[PDB]
Amino acid sequence: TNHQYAVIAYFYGNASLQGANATINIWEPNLKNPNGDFSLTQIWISAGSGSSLNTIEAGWQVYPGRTGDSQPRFFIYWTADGYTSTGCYDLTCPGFVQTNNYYAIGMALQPSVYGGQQYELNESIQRDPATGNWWLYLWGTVVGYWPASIYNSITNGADTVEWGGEIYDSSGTGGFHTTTQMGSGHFPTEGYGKASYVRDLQVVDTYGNVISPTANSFQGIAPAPNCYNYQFQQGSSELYLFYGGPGCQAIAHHHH
Ligand SMILES: *[C@@H]1O[C@H](CO)[C@@H](O[C@@H]2O[C@H](CO)[C@@H](O[C@@H]3O[C@H](CO)[C@@H](O)[C@H](O)[C@@H]3O)[C@H](O)[C@H]2NC(C)=O)[C@H](O)[C@H]1NC(C)=O
Ligand SMILES: *[C@@H]1O[C@H](CO[C@@H]2O[C@@H](C)[C@@H](O)[C@@H](O)[C@@H]2O)[C@@H](O)[C@H](O)[C@H]1NC(C)=O
Ligand SMILES: [Cl-]
Ligand SMILES: [Cl-]
Repeated sequence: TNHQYAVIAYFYGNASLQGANATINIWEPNLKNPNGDFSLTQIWISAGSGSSLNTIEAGWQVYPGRTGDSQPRFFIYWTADGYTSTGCYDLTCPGFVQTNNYYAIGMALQPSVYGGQQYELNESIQRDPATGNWWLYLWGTVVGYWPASIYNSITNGADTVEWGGEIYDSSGTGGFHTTTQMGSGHFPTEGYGKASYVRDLQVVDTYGNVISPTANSFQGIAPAPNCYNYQFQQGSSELYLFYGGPGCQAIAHHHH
């Protein structure tokens, strides 16, 4: 694959989670190859596996080939068969039902300032137990829902939630030698105001309580750690996932 990640994953014993939150620091990462590159930060809420993988996805993405510019834009995605034949971005296919247009799916977002003003995308996803519909709220305002009727394995709840950053490297370096940025383009050790974060790492358990997992409850993923990485910063108030990085320069020079 030509995707790279700095992602954490929360796995539950069964598909009974009832929702999750994500409050995602907004940035405008730079793409080295805008013809096909993209960079994003999102939540993935899933059940099943293989061709029965169902996902619920919301975040921000810089993807010029899809959106027509390099601004961070709010996006959604879903699939009901592990990305084989079903699912699509935003409202480009029948799927998500938007009930409130106060916020536009695809809207450009305000990017944070290095060492300055920070902006957050707060999204809350909540399963309605009477229907199986999954409702989306942004900054506390309803947008709409993913209907249970498009799904097969996530209608009763989810078994996995993932948060963090992703880049797609269209130049074929495997995401290992591209200066396409993830998050703010800065490594997590730079911390608040300089490296991007996800907070409100919360799930809704089977008993309906809101639970903020501790850091040891997460499986981390960073397959190109010299290029993009994550670091937990567990404060007293809440757990922070700091994530991203500048990418790696094409500095290799090997010869026999
Ligand atoms: C983090 O996730 C939790 C869990 O989904 C969010 O709390 C939930 O927020 C929704 C809508 O903001 C609450 O819905 C309201 O509930 C009352 C009944 O008490 C109902 O009459 C209202 O019409 C409305 O639908 C819901 O109660 C609440 N759930 C729980 C378990 O607390 C929370 O908003 C998320 N926070 C962030 C920052 O994303
Ligand atoms: C799903 O499983 C629940 C209990 O599962 C275990 O306990 C919770 C607290 C987590 O630690 C989880 O990872 C474990 O597998 C049951 O109480 C619940 O009824 C189950 N739901 C269904 C629909 O069967
Ligand atoms: Cl899978
Ligand atoms: Cl680091």
